Amino acid sequence: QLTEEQIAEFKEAFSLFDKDGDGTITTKELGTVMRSLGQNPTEAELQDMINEVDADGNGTIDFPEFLTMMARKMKDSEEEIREAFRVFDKDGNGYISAAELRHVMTNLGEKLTDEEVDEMIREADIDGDGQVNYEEFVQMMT
Amino acid sequence: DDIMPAVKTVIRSIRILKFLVAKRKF
Ligand SMILES: [Ca+2]
Ligand SMILES: [Ca+2]
Ligand SMILES: [Ca+2]
Ligand SMILES: [Ca+2]
Repeated sequence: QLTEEQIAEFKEAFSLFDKDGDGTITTKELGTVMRSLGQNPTEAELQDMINEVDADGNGTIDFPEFLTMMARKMKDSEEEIREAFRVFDKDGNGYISAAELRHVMTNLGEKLTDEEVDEMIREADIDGDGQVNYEEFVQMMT
Repeated sequence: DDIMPAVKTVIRSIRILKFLVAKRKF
């Protein structure tokens, strides 16, 4: 009942956290992502977050643990896309700039070039104004 | 190319983690 597409969806999300590929999400990797997403997690609540799903008490989340907690709550996905846009559009102007998109991928530790970023916008920017609006952003996600 | 859709589910994973803690704290 867990489709092959949902699992790969969860695997790709896990690999975003697991920047070093060691198969585990640490407090560092969790906090790094949360900051790139505009939040400022306290180092203690980072610990409390890992603690809720760490079943074997090693202070890390691995993929099956990650899978277990994502699979429990698959109840329905549009506001998800909307909120995601609100994260990327820092100046609330309704458009995601290249710099607004750079400052997230840079913060994520994606290790992408400024041209690589600019090609991501280019693929997404349909009307050609150099920026990604919400409806362009929807098609990019979906 | 497969980065951006993963960001959507990454966000959901954080909401769930924060909910699990808040569930405990209450
Ligand atoms: Ca690690
Ligand atoms: Ca583990
Ligand atoms: Ca702007
Ligand atoms: Ca636009």
